Amino acid sequence: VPRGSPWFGMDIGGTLVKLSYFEPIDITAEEEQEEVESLKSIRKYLTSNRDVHLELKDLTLFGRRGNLHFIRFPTQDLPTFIQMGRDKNFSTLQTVLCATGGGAYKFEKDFGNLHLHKLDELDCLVKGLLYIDSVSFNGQAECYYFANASEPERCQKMPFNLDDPYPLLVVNIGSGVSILAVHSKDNYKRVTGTSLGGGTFLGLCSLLTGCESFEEALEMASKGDSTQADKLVRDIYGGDYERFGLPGWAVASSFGNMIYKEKRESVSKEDLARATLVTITNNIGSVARMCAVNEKINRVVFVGNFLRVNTLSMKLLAYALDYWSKGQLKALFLEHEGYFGAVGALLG
Amino acid sequence: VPRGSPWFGMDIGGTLVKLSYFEPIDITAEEEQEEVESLKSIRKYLTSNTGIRDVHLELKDLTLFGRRGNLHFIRFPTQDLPTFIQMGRDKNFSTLQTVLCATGGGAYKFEKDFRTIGNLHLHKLDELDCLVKGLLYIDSVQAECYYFANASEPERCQKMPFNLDDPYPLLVVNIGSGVSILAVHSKDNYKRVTGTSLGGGTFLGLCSLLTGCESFEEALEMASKGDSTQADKLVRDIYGGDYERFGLPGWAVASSFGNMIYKEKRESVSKEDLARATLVTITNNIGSVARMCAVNEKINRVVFVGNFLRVNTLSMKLLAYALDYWSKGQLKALFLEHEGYFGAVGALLGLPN
Repeated sequence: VPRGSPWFGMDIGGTLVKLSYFEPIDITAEEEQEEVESLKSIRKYLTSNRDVHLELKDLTLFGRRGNLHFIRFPTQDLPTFIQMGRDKNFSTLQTVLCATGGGAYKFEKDFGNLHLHKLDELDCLVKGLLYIDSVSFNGQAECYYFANASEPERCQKMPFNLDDPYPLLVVNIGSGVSILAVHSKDNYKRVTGTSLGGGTFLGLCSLLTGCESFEEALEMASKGDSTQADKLVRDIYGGDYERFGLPGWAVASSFGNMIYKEKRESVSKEDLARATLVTITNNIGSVARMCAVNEKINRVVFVGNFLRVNTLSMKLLAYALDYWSKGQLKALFLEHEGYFGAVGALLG
Repeated sequence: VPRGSPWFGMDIGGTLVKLSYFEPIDITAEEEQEEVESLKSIRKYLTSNTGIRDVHLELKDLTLFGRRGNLHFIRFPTQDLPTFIQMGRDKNFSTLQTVLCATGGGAYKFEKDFRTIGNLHLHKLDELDCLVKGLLYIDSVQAECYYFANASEPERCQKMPFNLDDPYPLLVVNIGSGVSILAVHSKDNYKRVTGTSLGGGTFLGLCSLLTGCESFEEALEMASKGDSTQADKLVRDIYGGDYERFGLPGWAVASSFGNMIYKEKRESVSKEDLARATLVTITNNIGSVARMCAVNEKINRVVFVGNFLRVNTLSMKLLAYALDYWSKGQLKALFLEHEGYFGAVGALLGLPN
């Protein structure tokens, strides 16, 4: 049972803070009632620029019934959150501030007197992810996948039952990629990873197209055709590679056609961006598949800041895993992605 | 045993032809003695503009199909291929009387071109099948196989002979524009287990877009002079040192080209640095795929071949480093001296019998 109150957990990023807080519903003390009213006021102010729809209602946490809320706000407003806490007499924002995230340390610097208790991102991620999945999404599906993944322009989002997720392979895609094998609530480890993640995508896009943000890079990619920069098996064999059954549409060499000056001249920014995304997603799908095989795990879930913009990346990842596993593995995703670190921090 | 004589095999590429031919040592017939003198004249003509390098590749006094002889290796422009065919015919080679069993991406265009000036059936052989047959034969007959000692330090690692007498099982990583990984269990039992599209063509393609270079040789030259850490984001850039919790050295790459998301970094990064980053990204990834395939296939002998390894020792050393890293010192990357001629040798072994 957490000492002070109210109960919340935060994931301080370089730009945004992800905060999860618990709203108790069985209240008998006037002081707790206004504590709940203060939290609502705080939420409304901080979010004054979907998350509301992620609210988990009437769940039992630490023996008490309540609603779990999720909000995100600029790290620029974190000092305000802290002061609101002290002004509204929150004992949890008194002692020391617990939190995860990369902007955590940076923040404690800019910030008066305050002692930060830094928690590990991957540890918080795992704990929170497992917890949310255990309490379900208000009885509905917290986990989903894309049926007919082999057809990205036609696949459909469908729920997936992850009752007993164990064992589980968690592929975390941020600037880079960490892959965790989760055997139980307390048994898991980072089995491997790849340096070809979201940072490589944006990094290469910025140099090849001049884009200025992750949002812009993805937008270009959605409009491009990767097969204009990539050399396909068909470009080599004039169709499928019969001998080893490689289909003609399979990518033979990423950016392979960019070795010809002429091809480089006509290739569009949007094409290079989509080719960059396809190279990254197909490679991640391969690493995940081989790791799943080696770990003997058949449930692969993808999380990370890289999946927070468009569903395009998720669909290409589904397409990739389906391809490398010859349809045996399905790429899984979670509705509360982005808030697991926060939830993990709250549990701790 | 092959039907015709003399025995040779060719790998026909877009611009050059790789040819391997057998020079028998125990001759009793005058006609064969003449075939041997004819081969030497043909070699001299075709190689008169790598020439000295190929000559040094000659394998002396080995045994092929029961006979003692020398295996020769030459390369010559595909433009002179018709002359080679005519020379053989004029010199009475029976191996060129009706069918030619060759491999190589340019084999078909040759069938098209030559069809208009001669009667010779082309029987196309698969590159990968030739690669494996040749590789297994050359390894069977100094040190043909080598690795780099102290591979964890590319700047000081040293090329050392590696005895590969027990070839099976064997994981063959073929790196061309793309990557094919073959698991070889015995002389006639192997299969393509997987691959990656991030190969040689990816390095050249990206390099040409990022640095403006016009060739593989230039791209690799730029890469040799650059520092990838100027473009890549290391684990230290994020944690200000090592990532204790999960034991990730501060020098490990966290995100390839990950520092290029900042204008400040893009302003100061050099073309040489971007080229090296491109090479590092590709070699580290291939090392990872290979190691995972090795573990899953339960094979601890990983050989790297392919045209991507012909213009530089830098790529070989980087792959050795990558495989050493991913296997935490348990696997050593292997290479072969006759690398570029396996396809041609495989074709020779595939002569009609």
